[PDB]
Amino acid sequence: VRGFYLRFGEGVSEEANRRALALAEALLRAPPPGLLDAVPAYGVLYLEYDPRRLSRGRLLRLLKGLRVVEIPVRYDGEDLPEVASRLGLSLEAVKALHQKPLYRVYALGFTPGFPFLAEVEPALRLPRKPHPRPRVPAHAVAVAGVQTGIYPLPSPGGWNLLGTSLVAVYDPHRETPFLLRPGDRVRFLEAEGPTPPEPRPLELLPEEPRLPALLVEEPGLMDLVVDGGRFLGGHLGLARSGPLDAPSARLANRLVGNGAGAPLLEFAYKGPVLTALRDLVAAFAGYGFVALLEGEEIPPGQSFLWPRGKTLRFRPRGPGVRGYLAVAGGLEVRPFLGSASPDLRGRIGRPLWAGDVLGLEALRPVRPGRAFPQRPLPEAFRLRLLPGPQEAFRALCSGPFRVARADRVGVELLGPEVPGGEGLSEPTPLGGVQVPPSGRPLVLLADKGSLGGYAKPALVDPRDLWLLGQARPGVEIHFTS
Repeated sequence: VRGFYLRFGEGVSEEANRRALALAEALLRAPPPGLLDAVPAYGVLYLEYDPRRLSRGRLLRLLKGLRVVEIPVRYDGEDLPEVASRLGLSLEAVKALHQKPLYRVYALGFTPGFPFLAEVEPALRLPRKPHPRPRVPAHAVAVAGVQTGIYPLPSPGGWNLLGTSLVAVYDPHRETPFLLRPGDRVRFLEAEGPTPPEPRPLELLPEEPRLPALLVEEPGLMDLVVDGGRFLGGHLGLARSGPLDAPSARLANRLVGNGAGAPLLEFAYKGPVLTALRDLVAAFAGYGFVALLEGEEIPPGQSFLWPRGKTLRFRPRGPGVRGYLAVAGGLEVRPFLGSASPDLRGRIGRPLWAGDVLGLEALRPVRPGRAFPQRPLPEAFRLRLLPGPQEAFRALCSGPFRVARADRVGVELLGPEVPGGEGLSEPTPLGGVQVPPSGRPLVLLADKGSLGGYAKPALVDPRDLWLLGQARPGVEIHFTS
């Protein structure tokens, strides 16, 4: 799975952005099979695709011949006085200036539904903060230089906070989840009223499934049901998601006769405790755990009969941190925008709870006892690097790094100093190695944010991204060309 950019003009340019947005819509309105994402942001359009199904030449030749929204706002931002005095204006002036232009969405989805709007009037243009707040509250309306934005949900931020949107831009429970879409025009107007609530997570599995399969006795650390992933959502800020270690997910399903993206269960560090509500055939793959069905150990990479009333358990036996459980027929799921995978940033899906009842989608007649020798998890990960959209290579390949933090969003590395940078947000590539100006390098994974400001000198080869799905704090990593 390759991915590439088409750039039409540097900086925040209306013409260049119209050009990028135009092509994005042309593809999204009629997506050729093989297109994974088309994400516009200012003068840049990012295209992610499968070369098996869709060639780059095909995709390029397609491109060769390829709404005003009111935002009511209470202007009581914590920075409003500061911004006024810093710019030599009154409160009234900043409020008038901010309401004047008909803005437009140059980029969308720093978090799901988060619009980057421009242009702010010259007199109101003011640089970002030196240090960002770790938590900017939901619905905050802030400005930074030529831009203005709306925080659909809580996140960190150093933009100058001017007020609060009296309408929630993002809400997945709503009939139309995203109030704003790329290219839309926005007018702000001063209003009075309550701050709207944050949406709470949208559940992707039915509470009472039609074919109860297993009861969650005890939950693991974070058990997430996942399918192939969510596609053609990056332009809204929706993550690809899916299994963090795809090869293992596939094996688990493959063994129980399921398709490629049959909803299965991913768990990390601590697995769940599950009791079959009926006779099942399931399979366990992944690393870090050993399965135990009523005492008897079940090694990973083989399917097995799971009788009614018996309890399955997972016991750590490392290294590796992430394991998958697949059941014959797949799990029943209510999909959101085409996928059962979660986006915990966008509050789509949730970790399994105690008392949850998962169900079969279909009654697939399969015989248990299929087995396949899983590729072993190597002691040290020798990850391959590809050229990123941004000298830097040498820094990464020079020596051994060590995994500090590591989750579904990305793997944080500490080791040799690597030169970074920052600019306008652009769509985050597949397996990109993100290097800030001053900060640890961060390899971005399935739950990464759609847009990113920090430089991406390299990409991890997509055939090596599974290793980072089994990354544990302390694991050593070596980069090579």
